[PDB]
Amino acid sequence: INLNPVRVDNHKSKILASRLENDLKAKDDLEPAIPQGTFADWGEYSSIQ
Amino acid sequence: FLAAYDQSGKLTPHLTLFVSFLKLLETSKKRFNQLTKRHLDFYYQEILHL
Repeated sequence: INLNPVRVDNHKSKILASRLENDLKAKDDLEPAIPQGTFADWGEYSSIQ
Repeated sequence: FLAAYDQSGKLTPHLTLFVSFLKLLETSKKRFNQLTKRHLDFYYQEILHL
């Protein structure tokens, strides 16, 4: 049987181009989360009187 | 002084309250001094995730 060069090139291109997409996505998720609190003058005191 | 009157039944009432109060506060000291451990544990386990 005979093969056509344009069809092969298209398949090869798609297979490899999809690899580039993942290398690019990898550039954003580079760090873990840290739990965050609030702030409220923990030393406030009222007289027992 | 503190040893001499411990369980004697002989202090004047204004000192009796003051000293009883100071003894009750010992449980606060116990809780308060555990903060250094809680701080260390937090850093290694929740900040550094180890």
